[PDB]
Amino acid sequence: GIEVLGVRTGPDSTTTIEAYLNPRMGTDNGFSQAVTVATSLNPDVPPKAELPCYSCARIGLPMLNEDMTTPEILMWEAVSVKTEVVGVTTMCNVHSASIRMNGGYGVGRPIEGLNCHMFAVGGEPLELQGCVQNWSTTYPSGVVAPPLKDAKAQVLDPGLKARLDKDGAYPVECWCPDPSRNENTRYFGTYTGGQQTPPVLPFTNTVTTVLLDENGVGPLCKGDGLYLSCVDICGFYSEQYSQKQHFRGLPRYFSVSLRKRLVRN
Amino acid sequence: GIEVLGVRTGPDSTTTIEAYLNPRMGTDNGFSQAVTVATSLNPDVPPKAELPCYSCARIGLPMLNEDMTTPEILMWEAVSVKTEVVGVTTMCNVHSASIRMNGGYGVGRPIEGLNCHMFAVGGEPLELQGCVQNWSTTYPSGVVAPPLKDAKAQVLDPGLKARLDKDGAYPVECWCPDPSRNENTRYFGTYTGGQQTPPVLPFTNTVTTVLLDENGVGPLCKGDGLYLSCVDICGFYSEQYSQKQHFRGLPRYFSVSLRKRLVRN
Amino acid sequence: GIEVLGVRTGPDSTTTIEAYLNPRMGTDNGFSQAVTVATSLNPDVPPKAELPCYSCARIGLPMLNEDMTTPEILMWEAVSVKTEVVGVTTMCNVHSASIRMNGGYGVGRPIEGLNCHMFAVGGEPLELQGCVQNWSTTYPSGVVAPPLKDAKAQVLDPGLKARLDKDGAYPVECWCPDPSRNENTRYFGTYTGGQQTPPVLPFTNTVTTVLLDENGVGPLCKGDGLYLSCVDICGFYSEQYSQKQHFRGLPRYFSVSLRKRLVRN
Amino acid sequence: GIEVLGVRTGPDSTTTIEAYLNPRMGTDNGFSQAVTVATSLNPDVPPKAELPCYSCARIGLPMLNEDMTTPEILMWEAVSVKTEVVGVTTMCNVHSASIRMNGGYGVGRPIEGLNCHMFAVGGEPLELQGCVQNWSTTYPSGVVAPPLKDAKAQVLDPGLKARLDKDGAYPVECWCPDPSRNENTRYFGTYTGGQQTPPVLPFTNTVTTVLLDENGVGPLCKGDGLYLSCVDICGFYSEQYSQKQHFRGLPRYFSVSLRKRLVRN
Amino acid sequence: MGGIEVLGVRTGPDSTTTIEAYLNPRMGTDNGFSQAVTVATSLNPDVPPKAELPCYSCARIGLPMLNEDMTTPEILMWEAVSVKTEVVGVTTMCNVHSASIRMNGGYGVGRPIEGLNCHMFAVGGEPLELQGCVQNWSTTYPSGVVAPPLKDAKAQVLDPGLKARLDKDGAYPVECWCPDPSRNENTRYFGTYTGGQQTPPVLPFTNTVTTVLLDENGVGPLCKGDGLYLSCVDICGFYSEQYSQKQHFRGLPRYFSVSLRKRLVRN
Ligand SMILES: CO[C@]1(C(=O)O)C[C@H](O)[C@@H](NC(C)=O)[C@H]([C@H](O)[C@H](O)CO)O1
Ligand SMILES: CO[C@]1(C(=O)O)C[C@H](O)[C@@H](NC(C)=O)[C@H]([C@H](O)[C@H](O)CO)O1
Ligand SMILES: CO[C@]1(C(=O)O)C[C@H](O)[C@@H](NC(C)=O)[C@H]([C@H](O)[C@H](O)CO)O1
Ligand SMILES: CO[C@]1(C(=O)O)C[C@H](O)[C@@H](NC(C)=O)[C@H]([C@H](O)[C@H](O)CO)O1
Ligand SMILES: CO[C@]1(C(=O)O)C[C@H](O)[C@@H](NC(C)=O)[C@H]([C@H](O)[C@H](O)CO)O1
Repeated sequence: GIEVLGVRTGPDSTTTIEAYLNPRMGTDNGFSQAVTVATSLNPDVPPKAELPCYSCARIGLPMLNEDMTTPEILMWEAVSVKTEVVGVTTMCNVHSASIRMNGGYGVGRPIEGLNCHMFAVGGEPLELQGCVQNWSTTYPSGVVAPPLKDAKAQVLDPGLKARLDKDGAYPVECWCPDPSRNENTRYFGTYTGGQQTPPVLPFTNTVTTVLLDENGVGPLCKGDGLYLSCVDICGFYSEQYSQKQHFRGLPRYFSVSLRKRLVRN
Repeated sequence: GIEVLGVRTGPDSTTTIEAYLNPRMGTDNGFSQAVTVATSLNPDVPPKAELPCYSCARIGLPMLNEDMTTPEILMWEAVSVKTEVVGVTTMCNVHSASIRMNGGYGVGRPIEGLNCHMFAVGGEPLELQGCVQNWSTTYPSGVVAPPLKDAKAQVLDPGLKARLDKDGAYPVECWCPDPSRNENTRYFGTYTGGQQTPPVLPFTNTVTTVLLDENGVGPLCKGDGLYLSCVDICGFYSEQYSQKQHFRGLPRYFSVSLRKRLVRN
Repeated sequence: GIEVLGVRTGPDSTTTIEAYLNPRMGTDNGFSQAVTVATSLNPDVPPKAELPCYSCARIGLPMLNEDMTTPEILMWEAVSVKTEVVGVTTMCNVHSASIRMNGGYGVGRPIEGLNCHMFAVGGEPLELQGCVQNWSTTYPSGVVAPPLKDAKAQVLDPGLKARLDKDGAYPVECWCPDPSRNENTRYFGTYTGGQQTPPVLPFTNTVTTVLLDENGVGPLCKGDGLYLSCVDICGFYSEQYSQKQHFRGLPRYFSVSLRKRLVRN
Repeated sequence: GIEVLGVRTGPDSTTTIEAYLNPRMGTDNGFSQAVTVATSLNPDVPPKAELPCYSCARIGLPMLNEDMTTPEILMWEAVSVKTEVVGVTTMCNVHSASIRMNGGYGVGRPIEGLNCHMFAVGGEPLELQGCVQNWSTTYPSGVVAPPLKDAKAQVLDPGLKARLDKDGAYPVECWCPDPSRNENTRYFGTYTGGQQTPPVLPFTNTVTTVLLDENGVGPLCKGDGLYLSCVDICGFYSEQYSQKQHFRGLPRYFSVSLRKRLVRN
Repeated sequence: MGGIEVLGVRTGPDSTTTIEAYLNPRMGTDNGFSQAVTVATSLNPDVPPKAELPCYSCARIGLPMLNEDMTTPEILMWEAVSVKTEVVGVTTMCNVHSASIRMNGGYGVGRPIEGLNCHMFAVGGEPLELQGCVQNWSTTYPSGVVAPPLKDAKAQVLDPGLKARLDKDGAYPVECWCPDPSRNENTRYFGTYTGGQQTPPVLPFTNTVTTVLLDENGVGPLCKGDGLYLSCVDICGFYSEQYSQKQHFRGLPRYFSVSLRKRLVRN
């Protein structure tokens, strides 16, 4: 929809935005509540404190357009991002009361099992497609879940759409980034499943992701807002005694480089 | 057989087609019926509801040639595709009545085990080669299976050919893309086997596959039809109580970029 | 010692050869006989029907030379190959009488365990080096095995050489491609071992292997013969009842692009 | 803060610094003390001898500026590094009193399990962010640990910062490289978790890491000091009898190439 | 290179040569396998027999003599430009019939060779330089191998006093020596370790892959005294005996094809 013109250069034509997003694993400090499992598909009633959710934030950018009626206006364009999962080294902890290896004689199992890592940078909220494993699930009060009127919600029902517009409220397991939308967002996601799978987590300050599309255009920040989204499920913590499991998530740092872009109003 | 001439440029000379294909795991909503296993190679009678099939669709394109008598005509040429498995994040669900880890105390096993992912874009139906694990298998009414007259069907019998011309009817286990044909289709497949293997599933809107061949020519859409095919087996769901297993499949999104191509009539 | 001159261009100066090789796992239709294991290194008597062998074929090429006595002649030069393992999707079969997962309640184990994949394209037979795990093995009548006079056959004995000159007769376990020869053949092999290892098998029609050497020269077809070789061990099938194991192999398709090359006679 | 001008070339304008850092696994000679595991999150009292720490060193460089009053001065600029984990081949040891495979009949388990590898090269101390798995942990006397006033220390609390300014004193599990700082340091880290995970360790003298940023500027050595940091946890040693586990770390070699850089004083 | 002033490449007829060689593995006995490996019950005494210790393979290949007169202000050296190297006998590990521990509770085939893998090759103009490092400083290394002195526990990490040259085939145990990254200016070495208990070996075999040996300045190893030095180890995992369940290291031979050219240097 937007006719993109030339990059605007000169003093104060570029800025770097730094932010971090703390994980929303179901409680505030990096872990879900002990996860409970239904004995059948119905009733299946996951409590809110047991459901990892997407993290998201809108960063206000410097105001560009005193007059919004001119035939051309300026927009902040996200050119590149350096992003880092913070606290990776915490998973070298094998002393804090996990299930012990070597039949109880060795160290605690580290955080391990399914991993799901996603970050997104856009000029508007991340657009979501609803999809669930079990259409009979009762999602709790306090989360935004797709309506579940029939089993088509287990595959692609094009009626089930949302915008990631609240931090710690959209459960990861019932929403994915919508590939049919997000023209103005770049999202990067990986899932590695299995039971006791080793997490593989890099940490470096040397890797830049370019956000420019095929035509050399980055996300354009509507209303001078930059939208950051992520989830970083790093696996499960097993309690030594109960052997109950908790989702473990880690915070994510973002450094986004932006430039002014002229567009046709 | 088609003499390919120059690309036709100018207004309305390009179009993007967006489509999704819901998985055909043997029932309509992402899962096979509980899979049964023969005690011997004969009789071996897999029910239709237990056999994953290829997904396919023909998308009608804008009509190009009201007059088909000219010495040159136009065909839509598929240049590139962005494709995404939708609902990957549903496999972060460990509460919906799966077999529990840590001897029954931990979370449910996630969907895991053998993965088979394929997508194809072509200007005609995907061409298939018949090949089976067990030539004594009785395939059910309601699926298209190769004739099984002898054990050569377990390897390459060049008599066993078909076109993927019906959605949810050609079982994955008795047909593969025919590498000896498919001049006018690009197909991309991976199988990762094993028992409890971690699924590894990316989800991003930043990856484009170019469909042009060695000569810079993409699939040419015969009769103004674009043909999309896929399968996305993501592993097995284990029922907590029975411990019976179901194939789990996920829907696939396609965005195909096309341009008009002049050809000799 | 062939002096290679210019490529011959013009009408009929290029051709594509298409062929498939059915696997030789010890019986004709993709599986070994149930594999037996010696209780000691001597006697160790593997039956022929239990020993996977290399597949190979010589393709006769079109007549190139109206005269063989001229100071220059033409040879077919193999420039590139597209090759595909056929029937990969058969390994989505979990119903055909394999050992059942989840303590007998789940699906059959898929084909899994050690994988060995090799293809070769040359202008003469693949040259082999003899090497065995157990020099005391008695190889059966009907296979070509290296002489085993001492334990040096377990490492590199340069006296143990052969040419791959018969389909389904040279066991994989006692011959490998000779890196000290094969000047006029390109071979590409991978072994992935272990007990229950997931097979990882791509299937696409989009990947070309270039056969040109450092000097831009492909294999030159001596006697107008193109030589194709492969093995594709995809793992073991376990019988549900006996729990005996069979090698499973899959057929391989080749499409080789050739051009006429002038050489000094 | 530093205005960077041209590279200074000519005789003695470049130097190579070679150094090694011995690992700090909790005792001096490559192993932690046998690791103990709390039965609950509180009390959780890891002894110092059981906590791997970062290695670090400041290397004095040739003094550049006898006169520090000129409008321009020289700084050593770190351009590239070759770095190697030393003693990788020690992990071919299966005789030194580890838990024996094949039910006690086979060789000892090699060093295996979680791996955490990081190296950093900078012109000042590595900047650290505090983050822990368990905010209730009591860190011992003799290590530098972040204050733990609340559970925010399990995620990102921006109040928890430090500089890596003492060798063998900053525990890996409560500090990570701060991605919001370290403008004048390059750090490269990988974590591979799990219980018995195979360590994958290259050793070659052929691989160079370039330390130049986006603008062609390497770390600038403040006070003519080069700062090297690392950790190389290679997994756990299991005692044959007790089955107690010890962290195993290996030393790291650095070769850093530097050049003189003019900067505005 | 080191103290050598390197001048131009010498071209023309006979200015290049290819050296082909193979090195048979030294797993502790001569024919690809260690003796059944024994394990100490404690760190002291820990007495691995020589027949149970994999060692590095190495060879010096004599090259065509270049300088009958060694008094000229410039002389020629053979320069190693590239290598094609292959582990030979990879396909032997498709053997599941030769008396290994049987899978499926005794009903299936024998376990293939599997477990820890350690692969290294080196090409140089002088012997590979080694750094001493051990897992257990209390180990008693046997007569007939060259092991570093073990005076204290620093030998478990980096003790810069513990240095050697790989100057004898089948004598330097892999587990107490690694390539010295602080030396080997005139050698390129390439090593990988993949550990674990029953880990799948992943072994390519192709004749299409060339490793370039030129450094940052376009200079390959220079063959001092017209000698080319080849080193390797290829531990492919363990063989388990069906009855005893004792384990043996399995190693495979390595083939080298090294391309060399004449290089002018200042004498
Ligand atoms: C007793 O109440 C709860 C609980 O444990 O907190 C409530 C919770 O909503 C429910 N969870 C789900 C996913 O349905 C859980 C299971 O039914 C039960 O643990 C199975 O044993 O029961
Ligand atoms: C009871 O009838 C069925 C079933 O359960 O649905 C019919 C089904 O066609 C058949 N499946 C196959 C692949 O042959 C199955 C097995 O023979 C049986 O489960 C083995 O125990 O039996
Ligand atoms: C009964 O005769 C056979 C068999 O089973 O067919 C013959 C076969 O040559 C032999 N296989 C090998 C590799 O030696 C096998 C085993 O010795 C036996 O199964 C051990 O239990 O015995
Ligand atoms: C007996 O004293 C100690 C020990 O073993 O040295 C003290 C040590 O601080 C403590 N470690 C931790 C991480 O808390 C440990 C465990 O509480 C105990 O081993 C559980 O059985 O007990
Ligand atoms: C009987 O003498 C030996 C043996 O078995 O050959 C000598 C050998 O040097 C020694 N190996 C090591 C690594 O120390 C071994 C073990 O001490 C013993 O097997 C423990 O069970 O004992």
